[PDB]
Parts: sequence; structure tokens; C-alpha cells
Amino acid sequence: MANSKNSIFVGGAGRVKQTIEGLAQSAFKPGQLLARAAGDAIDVTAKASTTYGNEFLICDDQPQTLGGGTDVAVTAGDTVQAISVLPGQYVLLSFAATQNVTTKGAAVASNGDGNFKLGNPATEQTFAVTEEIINVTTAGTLVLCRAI
Amino acid sequence: VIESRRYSEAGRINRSMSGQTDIDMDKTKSSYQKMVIPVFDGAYGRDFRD
Repeated sequence: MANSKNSIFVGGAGRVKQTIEGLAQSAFKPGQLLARAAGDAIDVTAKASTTYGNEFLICDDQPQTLGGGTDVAVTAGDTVQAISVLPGQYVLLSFAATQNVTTKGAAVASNGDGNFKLGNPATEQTFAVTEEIINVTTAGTLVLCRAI
Repeated sequence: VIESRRYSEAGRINRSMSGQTDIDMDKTKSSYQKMVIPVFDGAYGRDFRD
């Protein structure tokens, strides 16, 4: 595989990431959309797809010295290190099933389950823009996208 | 008048486990409080023949 996908923040050689720490509530996989809640705990979003004003908050992969990878789920009830995405960076998202990415530059909406999808940019908040031409069939595949 | 300065306290901190959570800055304001310096004096004296 010439496109190795073992780091969820691949967005330039001079751009550092912005980290939002917090507590866990469930066991999600790295690369999914999050939403902070009451107390100081983070979990999956579970908001509607047609709701604006959400912050671009994805789950960073955990450190190598804590048993973390791009497919290892997080341990519940602990400190999950996340990423707030600035506009103009590339990040590996995680799409849903049965959608093909044909052109580099389509709009990336947010599904209600914590994954992303190609939606019409007239009724949902556009988070990012596609940057890789692949076709996915299993829910949970990593697709490169630019956050602008 | 001897006006002296009295600055404030400052600082917002933030805790983390990874340590990279956008360290955040502050400074100090100021205000002044003044006093006054008057002059006291006194004298004494006798005559010549005494």
C-alpha cells in the first residue's frame, strides 16, 4: 500500500495541531466526529445532519506508548486526546458505507452516527473537501480530506 | 506629591495530560495612590545683654 494511513493528522510539514483534551463516555474509533457535553466528557456527536454551528472536532489517534493506532478503539472513562481542525489542513476522516468519491473537491457533510458522507451543500454544514479518489463500501474507512 | 503604583494580579492557567492545549497569556493593569509632603519648622532665641 503506497498510501499508508497510520496517522490521523497528515496536514503539512509545518502546521501543528490544536488539541482538546477531555474525558470519555464510550469507545469510539479514531477519525470520527465528536461533541463535548456537560461536565468535561467527550463522546460521539449524535446530532442531526442538518444542524449548523458544530465545531470540527475529530478523535486523534492515541499515543504509541498507550496502545493507540488508527484502528484501535479508545478505552472508556479515560482521557481522550482529540483534535480541533483549523481551516486549511488535511485530516483523515472516516466515511459511512455505499458512496464513491469521484472528483477531488466535493463537499463533506456529517452523518448522524459520527461518520461523514457526501451530502448536498444546501441543507447541511460543510466541514471539509475530498482529496482522494477512492470508493468505499465498509463503514469505517479512512479517506483524506482538506478541512477548508 | 508622591504617587505610587499598585499593580494587580494576573494569569489564566489550564491543565492537561498531553500538555499541548494552547497555553494562554495575560498581563497586569495599574492604578495610583498619592500622599503629600509638608514642611515643619521651629526656632528659638535670646537677647544680647542676657
